[PDB]
Amino acid sequence: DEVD
Amino acid sequence: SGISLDNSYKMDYPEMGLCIIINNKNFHKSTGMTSRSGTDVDAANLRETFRNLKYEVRNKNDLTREEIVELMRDVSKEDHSKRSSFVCVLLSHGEEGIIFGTNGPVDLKKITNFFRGDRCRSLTGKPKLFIIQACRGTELDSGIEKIPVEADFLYAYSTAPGYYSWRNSKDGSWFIQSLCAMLKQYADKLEFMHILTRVNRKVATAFESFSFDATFHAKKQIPCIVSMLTKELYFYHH
Ligand SMILES: [Cl-]
Repeated sequence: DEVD
Repeated sequence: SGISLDNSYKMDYPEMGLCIIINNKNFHKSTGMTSRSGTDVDAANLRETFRNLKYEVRNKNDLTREEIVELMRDVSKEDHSKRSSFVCVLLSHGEEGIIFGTNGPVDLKKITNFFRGDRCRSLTGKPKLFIIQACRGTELDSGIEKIPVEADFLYAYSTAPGYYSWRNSKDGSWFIQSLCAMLKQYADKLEFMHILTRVNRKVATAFESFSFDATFHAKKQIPCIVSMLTKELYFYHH
């Protein structure tokens, strides 16, 4: 999981 | 003829319309922006999903801020007379009211303005959908337990105003995964807002972040439907  | 109602958009034109997918994965080193791993899964999922909805999909990869503006302007100058609607999907980094080109920001307003009722006459009175998978800030959700020129626009945001948006490097973004699944399952049954409501619930319930960093761990997300539409939208007709 990564954020934009 | 018999009694006629105008509660839903006319979606039986010869063509459903264009579905422009701007897939930005790799950014110029100078921007300092990370690669958006998993975005290709999103771009592929969307292409297939809208293909089944009969949209003329055009996938564009790694576009600069200049190329995005030029693409939008050119598309808005096309003749959409035989097209029922218009869809544009933006997959990139972002902030509130901003989406990033590979070399810099682009105000979302600049992109959407090209399609205003008075600037794109062949789309006047037709639904213009902007699906945006990008952050709208840096907040984290901790969880718990004459017609107006701005009319006929729908913004299906991936996250609430001021919040980060989540993307999984293997499965793609939470929002896009959900959006595509809901469209494939309900596009031939439900009105668009009802489909997007299902998307909201799917993202809200089935996803939670996992991170080695306590600050980013166990976080939730809720998409944000923003509608200026004047009629109900069904992808099917007859
Ligand atoms: Cl961000």
